[PDB]
Amino acid sequence: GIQGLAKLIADVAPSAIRENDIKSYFGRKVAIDASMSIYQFLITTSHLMGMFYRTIRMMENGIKPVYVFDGKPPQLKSGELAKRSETKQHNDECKHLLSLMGIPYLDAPSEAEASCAALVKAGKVYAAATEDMACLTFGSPVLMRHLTASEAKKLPIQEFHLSRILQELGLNQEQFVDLCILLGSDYCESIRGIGPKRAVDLIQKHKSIEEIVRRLDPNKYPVPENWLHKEAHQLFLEPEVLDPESVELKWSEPNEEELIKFMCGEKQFSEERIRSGVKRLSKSRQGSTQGRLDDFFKVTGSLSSA
Amino acid sequence: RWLRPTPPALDPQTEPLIFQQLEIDHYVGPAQPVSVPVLRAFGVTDEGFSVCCHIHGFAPYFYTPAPPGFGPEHMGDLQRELNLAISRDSRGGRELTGPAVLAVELCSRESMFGYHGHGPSPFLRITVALPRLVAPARRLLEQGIRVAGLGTPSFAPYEANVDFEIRFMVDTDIVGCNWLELPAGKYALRLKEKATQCQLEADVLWSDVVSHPPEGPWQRIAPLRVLSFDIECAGRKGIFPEPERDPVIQICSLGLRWGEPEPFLRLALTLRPCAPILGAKVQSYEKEEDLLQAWSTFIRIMDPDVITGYNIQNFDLPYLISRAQTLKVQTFPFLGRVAGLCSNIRDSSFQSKQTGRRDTKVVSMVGRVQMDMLQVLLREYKLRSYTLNAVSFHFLGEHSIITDLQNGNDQTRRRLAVYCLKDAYLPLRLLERLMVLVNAVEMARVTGVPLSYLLSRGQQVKVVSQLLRQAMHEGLLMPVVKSEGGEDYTGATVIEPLKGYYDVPIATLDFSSLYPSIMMAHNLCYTTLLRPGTAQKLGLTEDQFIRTPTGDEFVKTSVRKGLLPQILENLLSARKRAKAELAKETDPLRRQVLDGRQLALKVSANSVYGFTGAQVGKLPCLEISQSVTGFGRQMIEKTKQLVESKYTVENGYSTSAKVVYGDTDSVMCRFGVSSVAEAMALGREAADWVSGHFPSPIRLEFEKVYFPYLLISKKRYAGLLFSSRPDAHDRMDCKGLEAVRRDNCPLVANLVTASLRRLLIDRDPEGAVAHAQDVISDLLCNRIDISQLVITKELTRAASDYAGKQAHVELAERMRKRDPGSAPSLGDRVPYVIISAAKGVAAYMKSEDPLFVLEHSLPIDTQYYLEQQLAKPLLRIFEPILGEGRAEAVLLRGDHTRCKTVLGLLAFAKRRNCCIGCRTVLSHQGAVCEFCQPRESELYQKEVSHLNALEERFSRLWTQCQRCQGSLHEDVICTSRDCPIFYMRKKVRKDLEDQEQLLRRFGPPGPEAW
Amino acid sequence: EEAELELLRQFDLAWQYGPCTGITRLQRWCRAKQMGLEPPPEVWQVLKTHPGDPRFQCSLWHLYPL
DNA sequence: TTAAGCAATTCGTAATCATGGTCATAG
DNA sequence: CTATGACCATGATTACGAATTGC
Ligand SMILES: Cc1cn([C@H]2C[C@H](O)[C@@H](COP(=O)(O)OP(=O)(O)OP(=O)(O)O)O2)c(=O)[nH]c1=O
Ligand code: SF4
Ligand SMILES: [Zn+2]
Repeated sequence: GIQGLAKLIADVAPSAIRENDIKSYFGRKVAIDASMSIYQFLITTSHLMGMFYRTIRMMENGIKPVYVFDGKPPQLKSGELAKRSETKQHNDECKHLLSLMGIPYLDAPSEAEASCAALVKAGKVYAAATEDMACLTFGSPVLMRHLTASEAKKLPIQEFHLSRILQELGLNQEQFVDLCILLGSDYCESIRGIGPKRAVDLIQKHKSIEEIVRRLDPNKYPVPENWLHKEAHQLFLEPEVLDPESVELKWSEPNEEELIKFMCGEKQFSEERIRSGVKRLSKSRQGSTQGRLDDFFKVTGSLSSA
Repeated sequence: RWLRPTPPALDPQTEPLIFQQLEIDHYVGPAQPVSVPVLRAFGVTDEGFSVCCHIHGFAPYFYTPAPPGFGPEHMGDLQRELNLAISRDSRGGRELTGPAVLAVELCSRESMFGYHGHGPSPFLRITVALPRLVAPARRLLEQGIRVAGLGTPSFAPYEANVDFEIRFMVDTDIVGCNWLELPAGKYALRLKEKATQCQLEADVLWSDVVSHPPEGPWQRIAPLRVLSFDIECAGRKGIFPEPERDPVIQICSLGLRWGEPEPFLRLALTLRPCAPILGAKVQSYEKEEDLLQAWSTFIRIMDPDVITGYNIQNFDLPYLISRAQTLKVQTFPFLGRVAGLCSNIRDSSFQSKQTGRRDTKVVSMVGRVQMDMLQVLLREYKLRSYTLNAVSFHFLGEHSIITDLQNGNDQTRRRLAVYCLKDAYLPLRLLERLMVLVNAVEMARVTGVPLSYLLSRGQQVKVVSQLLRQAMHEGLLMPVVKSEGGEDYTGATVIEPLKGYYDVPIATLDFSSLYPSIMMAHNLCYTTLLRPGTAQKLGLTEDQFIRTPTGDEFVKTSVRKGLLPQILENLLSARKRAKAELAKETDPLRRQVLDGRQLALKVSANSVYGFTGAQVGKLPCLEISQSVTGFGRQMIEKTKQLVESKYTVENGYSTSAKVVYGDTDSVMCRFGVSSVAEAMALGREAADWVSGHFPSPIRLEFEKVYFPYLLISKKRYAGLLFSSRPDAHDRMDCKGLEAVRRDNCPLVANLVTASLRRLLIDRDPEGAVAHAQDVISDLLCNRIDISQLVITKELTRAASDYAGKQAHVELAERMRKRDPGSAPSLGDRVPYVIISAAKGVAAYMKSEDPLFVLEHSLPIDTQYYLEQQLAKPLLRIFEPILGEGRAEAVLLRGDHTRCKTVLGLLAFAKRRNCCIGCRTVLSHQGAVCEFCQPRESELYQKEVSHLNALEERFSRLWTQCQRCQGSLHEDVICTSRDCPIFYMRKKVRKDLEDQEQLLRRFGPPGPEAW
Repeated sequence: EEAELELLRQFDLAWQYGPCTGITRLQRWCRAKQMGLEPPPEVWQVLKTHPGDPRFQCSLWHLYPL
């Protein structure tokens, strides 16, 4: 994702970040990045064990998950780097443990994270859950971090509100995009010049890198080699994502046998547990609850003390 | 002052050099022979000349596997790995490495971790020019580009990235404080025009040296030169000294050659004219610039090997350096051996779970070695106060006044100089008496690390060093595994007690060197750990591998020998030799310092095992740790089953024994007989019997017989110690109890020791009750010294003490009005006492400095000390001998004695007089009441035997200060807060002041103007 | 003043008049005069042109819990 | 770039929960 | 002028962190 972003925010607009408890998310439908998720568990039954437990915990608290997979990757920086020099096995093994638990899944046209955002900004889901701030760049209004952490690591989930970020940094999404790029995008090389906090300011009185470059120009702050500061700025805007409305996710009922006969058996693992597990998942069948006033009254604005 | 002897007639084409090294050094150098890093080695001859040695031609390297492609087996791609990529996009990959002679080498070696086979594999050896280029190369070969003609596709990991001087010493087999020899015709003295200041300066190539292993005649120590010094400064009132306002007024120095029982140099440099002292030289200057210059010239000319002192690092040297910077003296900070180098102050921190965390400054001296004795005490010893007075009493037996002893006359300055010289002499006596330096030299010879690493580092560099030195002899390379982070594993078992008081003898049987012998006798190592698959599909289980209780499989010794068995066997023989030497001493303090030496070698052997389980470290293998503690648990439950099962009533013996306790290495079995001879005989039979069920060196041994015994909880017991029978008894044992911890008052620890003395030696509970009653009564009647009331606690890292409010943290962070420049820092101990107030929610609001409650006279909370400090340890100890009528017996022995208590607006007194007989306030000054007037001769008789006993206590104390001071004709000035003498000599003046005025109520016994 | 406060501080540390940190200043001046060691007639002539001030008529360390 | 391990007991502070003495007002 | 429970105030129980010692 984007480099030093979380810190930048934390350090200049903490009002857009909250440290809530996993419980407060009861009734929320969230878009997850299966790829990264599946990875997190590894770093070989883990790609599914965590894909198991965690999703149970996410269910137990009322959170309704929708795992997402990536399709045909695009032009990522280090991505096509070895190309300057010239599997899905344990991946789909998950796209199974899911529907066998009654948990949705979607094949993103490319980068899931972008798709996740795609959803979130369509009311189809609450927030996007990844570890990479990218989602924010892609225009996602709400991003939840740590929702896939171990039951142990007592880390609370970290929420981020794009519309609050944009608020403080006084800059449109696009204007925010350039910031992420100059902050350290994983799509193109940043500019050795500007610093985390520095990069902000420039963007603040130069609503684009295109204007930031022509300004500072000495050989004291040179602009990258093959700088695609453009191509990127585009992706973060109009990515490749499956239409939101295209489908309706529906959490089904877990199939104890069919699944336990494809887990503790075919993949060998303590039966007693994966049984009480499927049991618990079956219990926590729901989440949505208590409405907000927003849900019925338009927000007037803000009264500020004299 | 005195110079070294003159090097006469050394001719290099016929004569060799034989000298003993102290310090090594790295140096990046010009003047190459026609590599750039050249090595320095400083040392002394077998006579006393100083030798610098310049060593040439050595360069760092490491290893990396050759990847299986067409590249690194083809010489074109080897030299192309040496060759740089000339493209524009390789500026991140051939600049910071660039044109360096990394080179290409092919060698056949193996990796350490695991057991794959007896067969090696090709590795690449990569040299580098400079030691400060292995870090960017590591940042450019792993995450940098390795697209170079498709020879080495990313990634191949780096193996054996170690330190430069350690790699040199592992290469040539040179250890700390070693004998080094330059043969004839190999070295050139006048090839090096003199850039350092030593006498002999050689200039040798790195393959010419000969290292002598210290053993036989090569086990000596050369005559080194040791200096100690101390300084004085003149401050303001209240204000702690500051290097920009307070001059340095006296420097005092002591110097000796090592091996001679007295010093040879004794110098004192003052800043006003002074008076002569017999045994020392005295020079005087009218300005401080001359004083600092004179000290720098003396320290160049005497040229010492070692510099010691007490708190010289964190106070003395940076004060001198800052004071020389302020007064514009350019030539001061050149104290080292290299002629063109100035010194600088630099911060450093150390932290571990074994010693805690400490933050120190360091000052640079090349060639010379520093030994602050404060840091040696703080690292090895666990004491109550770490002041020079407290450790000098514990081991031997002993600011604003100084500013007017210096602004006065010259006999006052002579008194100041004698005081400063005694201060500068005490750490030498401590260094030679405690066997510090001999043990440091033996530690550096057994481990193979230099002499500066035993004051800066921990226990990892030594086990890394020994493992590398054992790894070069079979051809293995070490890997780099790093993980954050694994989980914990299960530690040691404790057996459930049968709590109480025993009066029939219990015999203790334990295993000696338990974990190193587990690691030895079941062939456990990194290099023989069998992975779960590589046994398959071979089926040979019997006598080729074994299985552990955690679950691993480990190869038998008929295939491999591990590396950790051999390192452990060397350390075990060194400790056995130290104990064999300790078995022939008669002096007690010498016996305990040889016990300290053997304790240090046992700690080293156990830290070898603790290296394996440290998941934050350099090479962890938690499988091994789990196998160790599983074997421990299995063997101790085997011991308990066997001991309780064999000696029984049906098996011809007297009584079936029953184990009362066991804690992971020991077993305390209760046999039944009450004769110590028969218990000793059966216990020795049991130890020697049970030991024959194991491999070797596993052995159980008899150790003691306790008679009687007192078991309170887990890790809390006490008893009386028998070594032989006609050696009747040795001492008590107090494991864990309130007499060995330092979190309490001296009053409580003394009461616990005296109660166990009266209760275990004389077996009289009535004297014990009367003793505890007198202690509580004298507490409530306000006749207990405030030495017995001082509590000390350690001020650790500041965030854990941010997390929850404590008493000592509150006292420390609250500064004083007098001095915001002397206050507790991180790592030290804060002393305090608890005063009485009405804020019962917080015991952190009632704490005060002992000197502040001394000078400002605040009262003491006797109820806090009665119910919170004293009462509950006593209810631990006194209950198990009796019932709960014993709680009522001591709370009733309190109750007969609790009814006897002694007692802005305080200035507006009325001072009502009172009758001495029946306490009735009344008008007039006469002592007796009108109803109690007849019984007046008896009431005068009473209380003059109290004045008589206060008079006898005044005189024994105020003349003891005269003998501790030295003089009988001049004033005492000693406000030593660690002496009971101080502030016990202050209260008897007031007791006598009060008791003398109570007897003047009665008239005078005669006239006085006749 | 400020020159009279160093004369008394110099009289208080001269060893040929006695070991005096328990008593007053004028008592030590008269003790030396009785034995007639050599008291000088200037440490008297500032203890007469003052009243009972505790920074003239007291020894140097009359604080200081020794 | 730098650091040997685990088991167990004790004490203090803030927070959680139980219970009585006043009191305030409806009968 | 007199019952009733709501309200303030003070004491008993639990939880967890810090310190220190035994293997
Ligand atoms: C003291 C100590 C013990 N232990 C472990 C290892 C030991 O094998 C086990 C026994 O503790 P100890 O009895 O204290 O030490 P020891 O048995 O090895 O040597 P000796 O009998 O001669 O005194 O406890 C450690 O791991 N680290 C330590 O610091
Ligand atoms: S008070 Fe007296 S006995 Fe105590 S240390 Fe000082 S001089 Fe010695
Ligand atoms: Zn009377």
